[PDB]
Amino acid sequence: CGIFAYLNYHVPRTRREILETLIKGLQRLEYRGYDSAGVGFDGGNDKDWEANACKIQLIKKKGKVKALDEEVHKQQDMDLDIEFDVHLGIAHTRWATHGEPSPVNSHPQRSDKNNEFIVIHNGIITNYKDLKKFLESKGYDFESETDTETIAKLVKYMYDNRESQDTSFTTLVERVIQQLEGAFALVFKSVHFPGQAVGTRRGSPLLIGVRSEHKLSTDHIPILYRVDSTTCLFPVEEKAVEYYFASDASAVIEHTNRVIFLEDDDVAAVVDGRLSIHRRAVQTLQMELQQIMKGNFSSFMQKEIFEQPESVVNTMRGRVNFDDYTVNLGGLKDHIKEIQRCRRLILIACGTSYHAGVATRQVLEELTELPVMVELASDFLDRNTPVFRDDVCFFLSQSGETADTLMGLRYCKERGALTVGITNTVGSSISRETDCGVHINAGPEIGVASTKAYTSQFVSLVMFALMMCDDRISMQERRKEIMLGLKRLPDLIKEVLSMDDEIQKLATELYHQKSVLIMGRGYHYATCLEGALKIKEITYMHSEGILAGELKHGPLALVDKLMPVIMIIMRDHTYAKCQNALQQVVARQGRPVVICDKEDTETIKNTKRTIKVPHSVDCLQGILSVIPLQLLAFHLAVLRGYDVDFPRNLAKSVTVE
Amino acid sequence: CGIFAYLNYHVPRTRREILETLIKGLQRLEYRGYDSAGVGFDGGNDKDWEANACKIQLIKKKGKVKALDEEVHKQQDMDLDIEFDVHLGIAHTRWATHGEPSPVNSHPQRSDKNNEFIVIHNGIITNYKDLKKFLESKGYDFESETDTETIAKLVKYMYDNRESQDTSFTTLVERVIQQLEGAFALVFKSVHFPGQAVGTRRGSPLLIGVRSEHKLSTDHIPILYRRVDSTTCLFPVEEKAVEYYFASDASAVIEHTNRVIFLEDDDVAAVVDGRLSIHRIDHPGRAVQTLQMELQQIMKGNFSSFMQKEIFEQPESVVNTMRGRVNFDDYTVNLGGLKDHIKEIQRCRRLILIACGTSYHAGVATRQVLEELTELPVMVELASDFLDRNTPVFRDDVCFFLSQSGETADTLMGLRYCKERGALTVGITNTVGSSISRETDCGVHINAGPEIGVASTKAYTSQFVSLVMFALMMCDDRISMQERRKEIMLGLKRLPDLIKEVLSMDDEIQKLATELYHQKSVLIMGRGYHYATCLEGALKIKEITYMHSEGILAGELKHGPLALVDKLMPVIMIIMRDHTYAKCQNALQQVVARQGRPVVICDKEDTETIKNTKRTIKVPHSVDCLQGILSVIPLQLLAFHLAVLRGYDVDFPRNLAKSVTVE
Ligand SMILES: O=C[C@H](O)[C@@H](O)[C@H](O)[C@H](O)COP(=O)(O)O
Ligand SMILES: O=C[C@H](O)[C@@H](O)[C@H](O)[C@H](O)COP(=O)(O)O
Ligand SMILES: N[C@@H](CCC(=O)O)C(=O)O
Repeated sequence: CGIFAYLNYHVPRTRREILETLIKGLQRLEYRGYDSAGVGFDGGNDKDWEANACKIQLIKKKGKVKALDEEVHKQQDMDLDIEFDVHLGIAHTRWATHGEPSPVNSHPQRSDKNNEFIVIHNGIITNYKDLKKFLESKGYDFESETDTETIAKLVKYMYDNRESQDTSFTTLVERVIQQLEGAFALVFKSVHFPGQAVGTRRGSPLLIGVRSEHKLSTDHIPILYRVDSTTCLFPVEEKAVEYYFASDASAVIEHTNRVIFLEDDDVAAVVDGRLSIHRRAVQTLQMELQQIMKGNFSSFMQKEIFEQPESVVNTMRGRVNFDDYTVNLGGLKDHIKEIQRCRRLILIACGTSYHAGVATRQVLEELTELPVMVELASDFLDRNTPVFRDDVCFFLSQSGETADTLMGLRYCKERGALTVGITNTVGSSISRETDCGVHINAGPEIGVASTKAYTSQFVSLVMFALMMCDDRISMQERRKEIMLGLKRLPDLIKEVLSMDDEIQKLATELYHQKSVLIMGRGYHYATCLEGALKIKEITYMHSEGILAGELKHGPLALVDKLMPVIMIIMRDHTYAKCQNALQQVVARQGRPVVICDKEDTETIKNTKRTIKVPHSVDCLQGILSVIPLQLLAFHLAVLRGYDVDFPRNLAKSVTVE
Repeated sequence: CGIFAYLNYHVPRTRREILETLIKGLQRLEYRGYDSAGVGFDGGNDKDWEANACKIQLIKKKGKVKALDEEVHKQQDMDLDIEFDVHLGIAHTRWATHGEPSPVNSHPQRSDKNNEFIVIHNGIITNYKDLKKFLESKGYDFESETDTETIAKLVKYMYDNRESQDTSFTTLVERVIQQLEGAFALVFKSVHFPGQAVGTRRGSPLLIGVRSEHKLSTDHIPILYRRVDSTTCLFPVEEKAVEYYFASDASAVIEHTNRVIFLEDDDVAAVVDGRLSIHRIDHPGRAVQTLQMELQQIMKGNFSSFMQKEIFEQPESVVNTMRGRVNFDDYTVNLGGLKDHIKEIQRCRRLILIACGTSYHAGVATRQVLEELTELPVMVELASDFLDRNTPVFRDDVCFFLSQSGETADTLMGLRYCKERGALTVGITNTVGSSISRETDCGVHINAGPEIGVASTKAYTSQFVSLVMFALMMCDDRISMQERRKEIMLGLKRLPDLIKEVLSMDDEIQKLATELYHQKSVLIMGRGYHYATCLEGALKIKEITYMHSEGILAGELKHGPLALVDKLMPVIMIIMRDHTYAKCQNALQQVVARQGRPVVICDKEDTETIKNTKRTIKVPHSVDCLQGILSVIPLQLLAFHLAVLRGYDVDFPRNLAKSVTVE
């Protein structure tokens, strides 16, 4: 889900400039949820903007943001020309994991049939059922099935039983969160508090951006405890200021790079155009707009695939020195010594991030000599897996906010393990709560299906492995071999990308099929698993990854001349075993596509369809073998008329149950 | 693929009776699959059996054993009434590897046009190219494309170049195997050694059964290295009469006798003058042991298929797995196979379960309760990937090897890998005498009875129960776990009747089969204790029905796989009453929200889901760590019924190896 609100204080904006700012903000957040959207602004058509802050208009519609963008426009009642000197507008895109994605369930929610309080919520309230029964007895009627509505009907209940006639908007929100259980990121708007916003979070991201041509009164807002000119953030001499509430930074970078990342239970409140926190550091974001633009590509997923030569280079920047063959991950300098005294490595993650652990498990075992265990986070938790004080637990999460991965982290901390975060988002929960960690530095990933995150995690774990063995004489040559492979890896990725048209042709032969089996073993077990997941996610074909050594134990019965098959056969120590699996497939009349090395003349002669990739080091070849399957999934989705950036039934980053 | 030989020594038998015994032997060996079969026996119609010992007749044919039987009795020149006081007959079913199926490529292979030496073979001789060239240069002409013919020609080469006129049959065979490379089980017969048999193996099972109405000299045959007298071989004491049965599977011997000798690699067993000695190039020896197998255990009975039998007899196979091991009277578990090692095992620091296919799923299905009751790290590894990665193993690891057959190559090689690194090894097998049961430090026979069906059904549930019993042993000294142990053991007490209850819903499963009859895919979703149920059911439906069933971990749906859900994709979800119930309900709401209309396997009393879901398979509730046995059986039956509807033969393997090398 996504949160975005635009508060222009004494910065005249017409009702069109505002709605186009809310929609544009949701477009920056759409990748976090695109099942429905909605906006909440001030209604009325009075020239004097002051007489309009008592009327709240809600425009909510099912579908992506573009469905709401048209619903907002071509309306017969809203006059888009009213100039507002002060105005607050809130917006929200929803990932409807439950129920119907109807406008009634979309946000902003309301507290009554006159819109006295409207709230946009990211998260879950684990006790909304109890809150629902309490509010219904007092005389409140519910309309939607969402847990967010209980937050709107409750902020009004605290307002209908206040002690003084002018209790601050903060005090009302404070009494609400004290009754809410679970995680949430909230942004309130009320007719009684015109222009005033309140932003509180608990286990969910929520920052506040600020723009103003004038100087700001401070760069460290002091948190308060139940508010003068030496306490609030505001322009000194004048009042011109623009705020940007948002659950992510991509929705604010376009307007400003000065945000204030809140913290759990911090109740921010903009009053009279002054930001004050209740219960900070105005900082510059280290992000360029170009990082979240498609550039000259028609989709984010395509950009992020073809930019892997660059994102791989950025992952190694300032960390790999090829002149002297040294590896230094600054994030682990203070802990690498104690990590080596531990006795087991555990990798915990979900989805594609879990595959990154599978793809590097073997080389981690080789260079550390430690037992390495790779766990799906959801099953890790279900089994109450045993963890000990001398375990080193890695948590792979591009977003750094995945629910199951994050709960596994707190589980391992409680048991005394040493925790390490491999993330792509700075300031994320997983990056903060681990003892140490590494930012893979692949840049923002906007596509729902992870591509560069996978290859960057891959490289990051290999660099860690290289540190763990830099004192072993017997492993020096093996280290050099791997590092030379990394030096040559960016260009070899470019070579794979130059086969784009040859992949697209093979896709024209498969798009009509219902299933495809992707078979590999050893280093390329993860490759066939990740490729199957990618084809599932964006093409909707029933693709499954099968461990090649397991074919003879049952799954081979499914192969006939009609079943499409993709096999991975690389020139490593399992080559002969992979050739035997291939012969078993052919015996069953299978006609597979084989991803193989360019020099594998034997395979190239005896197979019609081959995808010939350049040879790298055996423990890096998985990066080159997966890219064709990224490209194949892309072209298949295009051939089938589907969107590669907005696959049905889900969104990016699972931060709730 | 199947070997059987019958040696009657001073037990008079007619030619008919001998041939009927050979045919019947091969019939017990068909379930493994084959493409041709043949028999070898003494020819000639001289009423005095002593003179017919120099004429070996062969009858080999491509096709089923039944066709071979018709060919046997369809011989106008053969008199089936001659009585033989001494005779050796050999039989074989072939699964072609070298040379296409044909009469010439069928066994027994011969050494010359006069059949001076014949041999039956299971396996592959790797160096059969080099051996064939050598024998050709010495003046031996080959007539088949099989690697086996090199064996028959080579033994005649050793005989032709023997140093003394009375070199033993054993010595010749020893010289043969010392030149062979690969895997083999062999039985030899020759006109120069009438009435004698030689059997040897390397990487392929070979056993010998024995029957006699007289007392036998010993029950422990001592090995002889390079004197054969009355103190070194097996024989009836006061009389000569005795019968011997060579076989590659005990299923072909059990109806005649339950006293067997399992041979080991590079053993050369010889019967000379009705006495059995074991040669090999304190004192080591081979035991004559008693098998608890019965002919009834390998017969369909009233069932129409072995798959159906082995599914519906699971209430009895579970009981057999627990017999003598669980005392419900006082809530105690005792696996006698671990008595001399349970102490060491409890001092180790990690459990590793290594297996393939459904046996691997048995480890996944019990990983959680093993972690709970042992409190040790439990790692479950697919044997093939375990080997590819050179996984780290240590002297304080306990490694379990799960294998119904006890012969799977990758599992066996994983075992030898762990033994070299000093780990304590444990075999969980269902086949006495198998390689994995022998080479492990200790083990448990799951005692489910032989599995004749192509797919693993009772083996999976018996492995399941066996690992639960081991877990119950590991925590028997913990005061805090007494209640939990009792709960689990009262679940085992009630499990046989709960299985019958599930099997009584067969009709409901058939209705589900008709719904999926025309479907090409189905997703099976579950988590926790029922992750293994999803994987195992998905594999069954793939293996038996040949449709694309896939197991999906429910907690992973929102990470990608949920994109496959729509109004057309068939989905089966498992929702049981355990600690993951709420999370499973959540996954169900996620599927329905995207137009999915899944079939739900749930508890009989889950009134909420039964009402909100159209088709539900309602199984009885049991302990959470045992429910996996009840939830997998409906998927066993579904695979069975779908296959029948589609006209498939569930007892037909299909899954063949690589193509035949014609050369
Ligand atoms: O293509 C699939 C997605 O990339 C998905 O599998 C993702 O990896 C997880 O849903 C969360 O992983 P992160 O925590 O790294 O975002
Ligand atoms: O339906 C499953 C098959 O029976 C197969 O997957 C089997 O489980 C493996 O081939 C391992 O065999 P073993 O258990 O005999 O080692
Ligand atoms: N390799 C031998 C025997 C194969 C077997 O049945 O095991 C052949 O093909 O004739």
